[PDB]
Amino acid sequence: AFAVDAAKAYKDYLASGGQPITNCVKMLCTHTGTGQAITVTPEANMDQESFGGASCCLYCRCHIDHPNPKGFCDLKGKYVQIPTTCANDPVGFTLKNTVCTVCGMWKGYGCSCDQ
Amino acid sequence: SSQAWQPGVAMPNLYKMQRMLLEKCDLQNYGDSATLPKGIMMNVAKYTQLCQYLNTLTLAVPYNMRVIHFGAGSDKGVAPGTAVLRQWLPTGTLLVDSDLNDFVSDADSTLIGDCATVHTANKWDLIISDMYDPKTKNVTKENDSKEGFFTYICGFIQQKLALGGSVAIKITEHSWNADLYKLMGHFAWWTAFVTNVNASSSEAFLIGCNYLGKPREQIDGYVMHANYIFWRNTNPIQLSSYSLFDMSKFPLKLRGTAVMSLKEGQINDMILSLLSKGRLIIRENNRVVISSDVLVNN
Ligand SMILES: Nc1ncnc2c1ncn2[C@@H]1O[C@H](CSCc2ccc(-c3ccccc3)c(C(=O)O)c2)[C@@H](O)[C@H]1O
Ligand SMILES: [Zn+2]
Ligand SMILES: [Zn+2]
Repeated sequence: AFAVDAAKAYKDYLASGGQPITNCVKMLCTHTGTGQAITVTPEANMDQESFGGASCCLYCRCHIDHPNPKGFCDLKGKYVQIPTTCANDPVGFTLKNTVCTVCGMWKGYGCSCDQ
Repeated sequence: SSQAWQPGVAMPNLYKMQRMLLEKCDLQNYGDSATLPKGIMMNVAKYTQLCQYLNTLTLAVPYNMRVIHFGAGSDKGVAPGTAVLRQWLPTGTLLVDSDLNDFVSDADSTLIGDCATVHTANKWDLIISDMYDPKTKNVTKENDSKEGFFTYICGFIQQKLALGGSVAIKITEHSWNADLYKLMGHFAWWTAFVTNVNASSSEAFLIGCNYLGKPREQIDGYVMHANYIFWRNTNPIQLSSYSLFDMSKFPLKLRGTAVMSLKEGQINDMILSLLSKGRLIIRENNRVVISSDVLVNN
């Protein structure tokens, strides 16, 4: 029943006061984009940075298996938008947050489906 | 220097026509740095400006475009250049990248290993190479044409580049190859392009635009590299990141360029003219299959 839990290990290293994963690939873009979370091209709005997806995926970056049956990555080959105030830790952000399945924004960071 | 608002500077045609002898490269602005936008890597800025310049050429952009990117890994195990290529190329473009060292990538498929172990069944529409051997910068021995990965690259162009396809191959003062220059004469047009962000470096991208498969002009590769160094030595390029701030027209324009399969005997002067204008790709359109040769030992 043993499985490595890297998500939990990273969250705990962050809480311990560890330096977040660096060298996430930040893109140049207009910053007039839709602001959605994970897109086929950079979509950062005025409050977001856009990064190359693979460089922000914990499983990609650590060379470990993706936690799902067929091991698919939903960041690789896409761009992930990160609020500018959290862009110092894109990996942590994507791991600790969730995408609204209806509007495509980050829940709590642009998703307005609950007001 | 209205050049500072361009993505970079291309080698003027009058310098291509010279017959200079090879001198040491000595750049006036050597050691200056452009100031990059906050938190932007050199490799992202550099590939952005490369793509911005390529937007001004007659690149063939077919449906289901095929792009292969050599030398794509970084020292930190990611692929910034590939990420700019994915951003630039039309959605759905098949992008394959490769490097000697392990890295994680946004490309559709990645091969790890020396490029000489890379084989593909299909032909490609655009070949990008950032490969560079840092051992090559030995200032105390003569600067002769280098082989290594350049031998692979010339063969790869000749065998696996679609007619009408294009290339961009990084060179420097000491990392260069006479046959690659001579191959530039097999395209409808060619240049050496220096990005404004890295203009303090002798690096350039040798760009071949619209491959024709036959010599259109004869080019002496030893002379042409000497011409390139002469141009660089006498034409200081002001470092600049200006173009990085306007990305509104960055994406490569979807041209829907026609793909045809043709045998060597039916490529007339009329087809050659279509190729030369970026309006025709000649290759099959089967499945894209790639592999890496693995040597087995104890
Ligand atoms: N035969 C081959 N087959 C497959 N892959 C190959 C092959 N040969 C090379 N490579 C791969 O080329 C990729 C890019 S060259 C790495 C590089 C070079 C120079 C500088 C540099 C030097 C001086 C001043 C400023 C920058 C830097 C850097 O910015 O630190 C990085 C690497 O990842 C290499 O593994
Ligand atoms: Zn991943
Ligand atoms: Zn929502």
